[PDB]
Amino acid sequence: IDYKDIDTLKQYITENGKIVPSRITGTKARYQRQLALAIKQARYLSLIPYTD
Amino acid sequence: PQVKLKEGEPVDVAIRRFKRSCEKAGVLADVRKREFYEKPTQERKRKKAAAVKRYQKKLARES
Amino acid sequence: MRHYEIVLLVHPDQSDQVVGMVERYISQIKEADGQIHRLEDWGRRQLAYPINKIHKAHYILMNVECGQSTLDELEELFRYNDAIIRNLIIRREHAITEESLLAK
Amino acid sequence: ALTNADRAEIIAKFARAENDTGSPEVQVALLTAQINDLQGHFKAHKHDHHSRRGLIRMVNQRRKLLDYLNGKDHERYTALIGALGLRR
Amino acid sequence: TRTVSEGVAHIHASFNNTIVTITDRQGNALAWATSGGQGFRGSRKSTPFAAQVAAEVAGKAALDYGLKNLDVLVKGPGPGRESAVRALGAVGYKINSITDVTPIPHNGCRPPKKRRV
RNA sequence: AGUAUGGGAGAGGAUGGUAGAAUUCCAGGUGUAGCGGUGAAAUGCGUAGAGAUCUGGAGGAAUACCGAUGGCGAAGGCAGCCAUCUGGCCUAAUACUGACGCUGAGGUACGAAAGCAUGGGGAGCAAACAGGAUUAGAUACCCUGGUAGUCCAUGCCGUAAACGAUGUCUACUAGCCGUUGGGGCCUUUGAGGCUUUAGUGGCGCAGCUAACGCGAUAAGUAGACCGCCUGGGGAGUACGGUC
Repeated sequence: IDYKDIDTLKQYITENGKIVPSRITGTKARYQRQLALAIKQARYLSLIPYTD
Repeated sequence: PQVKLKEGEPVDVAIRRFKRSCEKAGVLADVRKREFYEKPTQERKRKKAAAVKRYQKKLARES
Repeated sequence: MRHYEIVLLVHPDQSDQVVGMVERYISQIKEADGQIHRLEDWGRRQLAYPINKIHKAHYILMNVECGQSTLDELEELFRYNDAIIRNLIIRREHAITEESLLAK
Repeated sequence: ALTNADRAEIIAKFARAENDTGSPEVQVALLTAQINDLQGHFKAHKHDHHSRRGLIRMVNQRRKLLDYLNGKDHERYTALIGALGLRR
Repeated sequence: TRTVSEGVAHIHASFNNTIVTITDRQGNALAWATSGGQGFRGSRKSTPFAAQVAAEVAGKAALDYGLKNLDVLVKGPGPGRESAVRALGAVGYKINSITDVTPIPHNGCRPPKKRRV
């Protein structure tokens, strides 16, 4: 997963803007690490908000 | 959060909905945690006990 | 000779100059060495949060390959340019040339 | 650092036979090249202890291989240390 | 003097006191009330009853400014938040939204030491 | 036991830059009697305008959610993002060397926190200290302030319940259920199921143990080398010596 797939990124973000734990979505650990990294990169690029 | 209102939504029902939203968000838990400083040893002990409890719960629910 | 992916945010008041910026950057990279494997322009996008009281900006993406001196001078130019409000540089393995998502 | 071409050059020079990558001469030459290469790194990053541990491991391995070669054959040992410039 | 139709209500609730402030949009204050002002001195400041009476006082004062629909923002833990927002509706105002906006650090400054009572 | 070639995971280390939330202070706009604190209070702050709220600046320190009985490291330890330099580990098959090994008295390297030296920095917290409470007394626990210190550069110090209270290496000895990084196989279209390997957990047969318990990550069955013990105090103390 890359930081450009904004729709799939929002698929794993709550309404507050926080990352969803892997327990809730059943994601694998290797995919979850990449997902969190891409989410932080998108936050820095300001494609998605930090809070809210 | 941002609990907006329908035309027919009463104030009490709105407040109950807002309480539910805040409880789901769990902001007050983080506020409580921020109040006093906890030693890393205490944090590690608490997390270890929590992990033991979670594994016991999983074992009980499986069998 | 390494591969890099670069994302640049440009002030919309200076979007009329983006052609000069990209032409001089790519010209410098090429005359030094290496090639440009992708150039992309996402347009004038809205920002999730304002930066320096600015609510929209122009997004340019470049997939390039070059050397250390070129990377240093690109850092130099990006830092002391004023239309560039934010940049991200990522080392990559293998060359990416395909039409990326969200480029449209 | 060192590249595949650099390593292949040393292997070809010091090889004792065809496809010989396990000989003490080859191993000692490779370790010597790596040790001489890392000296530049440890001049600018003097407080990098975690990597210095691996450097000492390289040094000790080179010493053990040299002692084994000296035990097996004195002439090869002298020729190798002369070619590589080691003091012992 | 000035006429305003819509405004914001800020509730600062703590473990010791609750403050209700009525402002217009853009953040200029109109009226404010507190438990200490309406008696309830000392330990009594934290009871929901003081919160409700203070909220009623604040709403009554704002009705002189003459606004009907307000947006409610709640900041802080402590009792009397729900009591305060209920009292604001009881004055006959129309609440347009109600949000939770307590600030949360991203692992910032060190908190004070724990109490050994 | 080691070497070459392909692939993989990681808060491993050092240097530099950079992003967002929050605390404090400063200037300003709105606005007016309290705020803060406790078991209850008081010290303290405020009518030369506090607290609340809105906008804009300065500075320092730490990285919410992800986050895990998870990961990496010899141990001490290591968490925002990016680049540069760099160590180790896992995995497949060939090829190569041909015992090149294990342990290790002296020795040497690293080694939390507190502390020391020289020069910087200083938001928050806070030994010493001051004031207010409680108490028969309070020197403390509670409250309001607050210096060193905590941070950075360069060195010293060499100690911790530095703990798995379990030295390092090797081989063998029922099973059942998890989890992390790989390899292979089988279903049949994509998600599953069997194996094998290196880590990390929970039960448990035999065996062992004073008992508690351990039980392929042994405290079982054996081998190689090192360290240490010999009733409780006096005492990790005195004298001598090294640093």
